[PDB]
Amino acid sequence: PEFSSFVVRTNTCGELRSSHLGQEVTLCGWIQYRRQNTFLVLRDFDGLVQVIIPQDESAASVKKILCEAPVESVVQVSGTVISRPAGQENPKMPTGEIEIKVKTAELLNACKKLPFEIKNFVKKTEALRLQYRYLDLRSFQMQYNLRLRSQMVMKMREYLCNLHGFVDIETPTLFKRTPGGAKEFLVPSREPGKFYSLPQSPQQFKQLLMVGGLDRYFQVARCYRDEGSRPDRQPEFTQIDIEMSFVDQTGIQSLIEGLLQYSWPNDKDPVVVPFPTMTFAEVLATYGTDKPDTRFGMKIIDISDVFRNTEIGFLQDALSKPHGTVKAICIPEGAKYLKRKDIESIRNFAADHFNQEILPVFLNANRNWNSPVANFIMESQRLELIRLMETQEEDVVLLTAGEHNKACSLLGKLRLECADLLETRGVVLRDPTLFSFLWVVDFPLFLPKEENPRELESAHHPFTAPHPSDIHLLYTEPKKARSQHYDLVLNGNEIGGGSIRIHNAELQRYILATLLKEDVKMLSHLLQALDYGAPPHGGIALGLDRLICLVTGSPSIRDVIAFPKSFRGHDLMSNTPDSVPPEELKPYH
Amino acid sequence: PEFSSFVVRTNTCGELRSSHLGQEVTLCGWIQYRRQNTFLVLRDFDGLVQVIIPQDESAASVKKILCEAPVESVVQVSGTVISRPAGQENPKMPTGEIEIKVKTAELLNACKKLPFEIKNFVKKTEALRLQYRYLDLRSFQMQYNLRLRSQMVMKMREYLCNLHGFVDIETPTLFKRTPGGAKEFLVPSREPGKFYSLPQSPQQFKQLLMVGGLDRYFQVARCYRDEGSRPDRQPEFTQIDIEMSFVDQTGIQSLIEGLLQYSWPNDKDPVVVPFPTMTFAEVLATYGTDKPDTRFGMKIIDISDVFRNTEIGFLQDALSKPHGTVKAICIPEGAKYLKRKDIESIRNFAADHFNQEILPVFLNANRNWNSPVANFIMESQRLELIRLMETQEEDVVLLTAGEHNKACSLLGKLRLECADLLETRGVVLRDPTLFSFLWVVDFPLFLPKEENPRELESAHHPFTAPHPSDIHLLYTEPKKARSQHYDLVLNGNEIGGGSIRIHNAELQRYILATLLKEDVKMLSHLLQALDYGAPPHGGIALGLDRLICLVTGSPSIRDVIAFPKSFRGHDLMSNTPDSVPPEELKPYH
Repeated sequence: PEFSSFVVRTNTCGELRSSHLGQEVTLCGWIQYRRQNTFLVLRDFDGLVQVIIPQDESAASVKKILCEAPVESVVQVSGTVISRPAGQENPKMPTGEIEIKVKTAELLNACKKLPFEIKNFVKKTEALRLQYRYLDLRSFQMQYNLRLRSQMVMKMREYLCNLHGFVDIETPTLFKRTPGGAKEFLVPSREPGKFYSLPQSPQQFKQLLMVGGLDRYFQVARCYRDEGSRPDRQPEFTQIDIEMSFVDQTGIQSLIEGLLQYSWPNDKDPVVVPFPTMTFAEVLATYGTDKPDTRFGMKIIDISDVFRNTEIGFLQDALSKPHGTVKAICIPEGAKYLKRKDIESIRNFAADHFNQEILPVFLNANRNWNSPVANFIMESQRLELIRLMETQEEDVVLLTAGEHNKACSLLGKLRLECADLLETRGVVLRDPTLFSFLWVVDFPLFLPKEENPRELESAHHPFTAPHPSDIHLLYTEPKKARSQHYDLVLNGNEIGGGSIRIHNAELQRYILATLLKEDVKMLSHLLQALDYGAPPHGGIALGLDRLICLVTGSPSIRDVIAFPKSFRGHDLMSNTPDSVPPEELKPYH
Repeated sequence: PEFSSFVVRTNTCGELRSSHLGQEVTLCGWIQYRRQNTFLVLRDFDGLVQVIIPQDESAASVKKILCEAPVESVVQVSGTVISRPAGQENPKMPTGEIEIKVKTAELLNACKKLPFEIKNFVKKTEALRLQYRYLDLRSFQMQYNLRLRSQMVMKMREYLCNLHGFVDIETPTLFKRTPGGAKEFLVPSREPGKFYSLPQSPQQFKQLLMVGGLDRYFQVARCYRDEGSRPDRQPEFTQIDIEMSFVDQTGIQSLIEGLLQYSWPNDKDPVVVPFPTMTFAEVLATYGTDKPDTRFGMKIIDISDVFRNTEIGFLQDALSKPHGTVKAICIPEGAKYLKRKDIESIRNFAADHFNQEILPVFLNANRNWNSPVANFIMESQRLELIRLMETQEEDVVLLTAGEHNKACSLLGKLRLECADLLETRGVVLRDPTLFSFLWVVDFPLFLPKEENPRELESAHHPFTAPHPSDIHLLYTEPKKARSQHYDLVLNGNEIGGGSIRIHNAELQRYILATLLKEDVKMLSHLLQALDYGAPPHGGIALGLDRLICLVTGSPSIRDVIAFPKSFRGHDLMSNTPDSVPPEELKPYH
């Protein structure tokens, strides 16, 4: 990396070290702060270095402007690199062993009082940080974020296009509306009555581009969302769209693995070898949501087998319904971390979420000092629950009973409860420092609402290859047939998702037929391409702003975006979306 | 490049060579054509290879489907690589020394009669090629084009982000309208009365991002244009937007040079070391347009000095007006290449373009057999015009007289006439196989119309650093002051352009003041960033579709685009822009 080059400058401010002692250099940057007549600190985007204000008869004309420069202004300074006298060194900053002795200077631009503290990476005000964003970008935070994004994305670009031979293909933005997932933004055309609509994602051209050769396609595409429901999320975001020809699920499953591994920032942590997978059934059961945390490690396990006996009233009626069961989660070290008080909050959480009894069994630590109903369970099944739940010296097992799904959802939310609990007043088991990736496969193909069941709906995408599994459960009993759709989850977030799009229009035809007709208006152009010898093809979308936010550890995805828009568009920096004089509506309608 | 990998396949169809003899391989692809029971040819995106239909008792079930596959369908075929028997070899194709012997097969997808010839890279019907585009993409032409684009662009991405340390920064698309250059597309927002507008180019954020640190910015941005007149080339196109901090003109002048050199496709021709530059004055004078061909070399030169004497009536009145002059161009070898007939077309071209007498002087070859008026000029000034025009054995000089600008424009278009003439019925002096680049600097800062001169206008961009040159010609006599704006021209095209945007709002203020006021509504947010200590900064835009078209030698820029739109939007493949039921206008207005 040449860095500062093709410019009048040498050696960006922060790169100077002892190696540069004695070297003549002319560097330019911003004025951070100074102490009276003695000091100056220049700051580039990179680091910052210390410039000593020359005090002399010959250098007085230089000292003039160097001390006349306002708060943070742009100055070019030329001089020689010298080592800081004696123990003046500042190990806290990289340039700290050296200072720069001015020869000449000049004032590139001045500035007025700026309502921001650039030193501390500002302070948290969204309104102000955004209104002044061109200022805020100077902060080392925005700098680190945007530079990370650029870097990592470009390394992905390398992994795909250079390494594995994809092609960077730009699909058009302004296009026709395909109302499968959600409604789209409209864009009036000069020709009256007819107008384009921004795409939700380049999933339309996903099939076509695969039909047209191009064995490997990839794009970073700007996708747009008009959201009636949540004014919070961005009006536009960025996705890495990947599509491959002649590939199974396991293949692209490895593709994203190698992609994230190669692209991983190298600054913070490595990533891991192939990501553990799981089935929609298995995550929904053993976690309680399809997007679990997984670094947590608090597992839902089924102990019902030891409860066949023990006719205690609670578990009795639980084992009754043919769909009923009794499961549990084990919170580690919770035996003594949480006070005996805040477990009553866990019990109270029953009331919050779909009220159901949760039983705090202490089978080892604080034993007999707790567990009023569970004292019998402890004194009866202790060793067995030690084996099953796999507990430790100080541990506590939350024990619930009811329907499979109901109890799974319960313990699922409740382990999160144990997270946000055990982290305060103690150790935190979930740190934004480390990362856990999990594959979620075998999702349902169809789901019933919002019209009265069943007009169904497409699970995720209208065209999704069903896990072959006789394939016919489609016709026999839909919603009972699964798909090849997959989701990548990173630390409880959906980082990306996709499916194996289905070829051979024969299959497509009737799925669209049960779903609805006259949709053939829209999609006959696509199914046509299906009858033109479309190859088997599948791919995945990767939310970029999401992944980059997650990796930078930012509070919101607006910290990983150059000029984001808070709260239903409305960029706070410039007035927009704004009105406009009527004669500007004239060329359209 | 791993190429075919992460998939069930080995060895993409076209890569197989003698090196692969005996290697077991399973490859999948498209069926191009076959001869009866004997032959098959599979085609990947890459090359194509020859599959021999096995005829046997054990292989009959394979021969069944392999001969049952329709015209062009998708088949996977597994077998062993063998050499073609004896002299069956086909040196015309890369896989031609080998064929592939089937072991097993299967039919991935079939197809119906497709109204296209994929072998010959179709035939020219824009309507059909576009309507069926997902088909047309299979053609080796679209393949080469899109793959070239992806490749080269990605290498530019390397040169900037990897090599010289730029940052890839996505500026928002939906935004507020800044009606400097042209009107923009509008996009209705869920909140009634106020709506966004697509950007013409990320030139807005060009200043801000430079204010905010990020010493080097770059982006490939989708720029949307709406031109009511003249609407031929499509609404959206790709640009490479570059902006640097603390850089002169000469710097980025070298930047784009290194960029194009590093990025040059390597397939066709090298590029050249630093591009020859020229001044707007000099190109307009010695070429006749700011975008000359330069590989051509037919120069406009001023011979008026030898015409002070020689009171011949024609040149007489020409030397009369204080702004009048008599200039000429010399077409080489034209003396005998063109017939004595088609020079009457050059003379007739007077009538076509702003009718003015052009005089075909033959001063050497076919002498005295031509030049009715010019025979005197020849017999008088011959040696002198030999020196001046620098002619050769067989040469002919086109001689015109009139206003400086008028005659310059004339000979400017007329050398192109001599190009398209001398190339047919003879040698072609302009070959796409070679590229010529030229820098055009020192453009005017201001130009008078369309309101009555002078309400002026911004030459190119409102904020453009004037070539310092006392700077004050702004106030004294505007339109007489030049700028630092630059244009890159490649083979008579404007490949890219930009300027050094101006810092220090002091200067900006009055330029915007003379131009117009209440524009401060829009741009006070920008000039604010000018008073916040914006560094000196400058950059350039690079038309991507243009450059890629020019390098691939395509007829139109729609051959370098995945899914282009011909003739005022209207993608021919899908119906768009289209109308839409009234209740879909309801959420907006």
